[PDB]
Amino acid sequence: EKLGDICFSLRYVPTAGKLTVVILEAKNLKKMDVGGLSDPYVKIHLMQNGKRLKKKKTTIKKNTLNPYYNESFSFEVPFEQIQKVQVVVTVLDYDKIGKNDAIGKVFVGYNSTGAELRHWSDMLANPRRPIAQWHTLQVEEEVDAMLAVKK
Ligand code: NA
Repeated sequence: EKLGDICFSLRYVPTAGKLTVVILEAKNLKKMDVGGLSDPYVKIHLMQNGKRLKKKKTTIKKNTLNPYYNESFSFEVPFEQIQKVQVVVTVLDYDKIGKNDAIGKVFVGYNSTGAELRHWSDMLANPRRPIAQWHTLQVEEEVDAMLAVKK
């Protein structure tokens, strides 16, 4: 089964050590609600080797598998640290308070691979320019495992 796709932009300003992630939209999200659709929001976790650092989240959209956000989030990551971090993006279905029901997950950073690594590398090769890219969502537990694999 397909979990969905997410589009976000990445921008790095090396002088200021400012990392900006804009959650743009998601599409083809898995239906999570019985009979219904999903109520998606997106968490953005800045991590280091799968260890928590800073956490942010989007607003919640109701009853949609194709949410449009255009919500920006910024993180302070000094130049010397930018190849040590992981930007972890999780789409969840809001259902009840305090309960996390993940639809799918992906991360970018130096220890990511494939199209995730490409997005990260394109960001670094284009300082100060926001680079937008689509990503296929994966199962949370599979992404969590990969966060622990260092290059
Ligand atoms: Na990957």
